Formats: sequence, C-alpha cells, structure tokens
Amino acid sequence: APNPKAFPLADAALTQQILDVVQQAANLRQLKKGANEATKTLNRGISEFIIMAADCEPIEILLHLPLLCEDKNVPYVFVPSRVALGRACGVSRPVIAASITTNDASAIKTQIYAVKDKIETLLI
Amino acid sequence: HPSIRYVAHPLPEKAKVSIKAYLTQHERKRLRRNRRKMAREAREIKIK
Amino acid sequence: QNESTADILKQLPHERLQAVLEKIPEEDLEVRRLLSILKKPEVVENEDVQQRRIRLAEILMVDEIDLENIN
Repeated sequence: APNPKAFPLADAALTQQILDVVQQAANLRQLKKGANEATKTLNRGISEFIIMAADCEPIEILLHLPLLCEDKNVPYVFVPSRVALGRACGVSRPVIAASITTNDASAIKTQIYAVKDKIETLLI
Repeated sequence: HPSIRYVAHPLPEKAKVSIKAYLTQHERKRLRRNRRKMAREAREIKIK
Repeated sequence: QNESTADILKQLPHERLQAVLEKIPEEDLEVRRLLSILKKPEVVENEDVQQRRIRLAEILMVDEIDLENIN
C-alpha cells in the first residue's frame, strides 16, 4: 500500500476519471500544478479541489496540505502515482499535488462538480 | 459446542481498469514530428 | 544489383516498422492485451485503434523484441 498515513485514496476507475479532469482542466488552463501553487490556490480560495500523490516521498511535504484543505473546507483525493498525476498534468517531471480551480465560464464545470462530488463521497 | 480455547482469523476475502496515459505537448509535438519524419523519409527515399 | 532496393527499402526505418505492423493482428482486446502484458501504457490520451496498433509497432521496433518473443 502507498503509505499507511495518506487518506483518502481513490480506486483505479475514479483515479482515471479524476486524472481525466486533470488533463482537461489543464487544457483549459483551470489547473495549477505543484505544492506551492496548490497552496496558493487554497489560500486564495479559488480551488475547486486538490489532487495529491500517494507514491511521493517523503509523504509529509504533501501532508502539510490536508490540514489547509480541511481549514478551507475544500475536497481532496490521493491519486496513487505522482508520475501518472504529473503525466496527466502535462509535465514529464512527476508532479505531487495539483489543484483544480474555479471558473464560472468553464465548459467542464459540470464534470468538475461530479468528480468533486465523488471526492466528497470519499472524504469521510 | 464452540471452542473457547482459540480465536479464528479466517477468509481475508477480496477489476481491471484500462490505464490511460496522457503526455506533454512536447511529446505530442515530438511524436508527430517523428512519425511524419518516418513517413516523409519513407516517401522520399522510396521515390528516390 | 548491389544493395537491392528491397534491402534498402526494408532497411528504411519506417517501412521496417510497417512490415511489423502487418504481423500484428488488429483487435481491441488483443491489441490492448499485448500492451497490458508488455507493461507499456494501455491507452494513450486520444488514439484510434489503428494508432494504438502503430504504438504496438513502434514499441516492438525500439525494444528490438517481436510478438513471438513476447508470447
């Protein structure tokens, strides 16, 4: 298992859907990669939801975020592989945390609310 | 009738999903450039 | 004559790949299954079936391994 600590962690199918939204919003410029820009989106409050990586090491550097996500009441999930995550973000270098941000004019908004809803299902 | 002496630990009972691998605009441009380079050199050397 | 057109043409990298594309059967589950076993990415961002077959060909070309060698 990808660490005992990191929670929640989606399955292969929902991971596939979430990564699909990652690539899509990445094509719509509605995504912000990286832990620092994820943190910036959380502080600004424009973040729809946070994706993070399970296989990353060390895990703590991604474990600073869940506290901030629970503070701002924003959903977050853990895709298993940072290589697949950044690969979906469109960067060869593996990305650990990505953030789907808010756009009122976005065409994928409904997709973001559906995936976000399933994320809130996972959160517990 | 049941056994008090011991404690059972039975049946740790337990779906393939196609992995879609996206990739960069750099590897899309590089990929198309390589494919069209193969077809282009194939038609050029072939017609040569 | 020396360096026959068949030898140069088969030596050409694209056509040498096209000869391998003729050796691979075209099926969704079989083409997909060979990628799954081969550990290469099973599906890429957006591809037609023929393009997935082309990825088969390319991967068999770069790795220098054939279908009979895999299975």
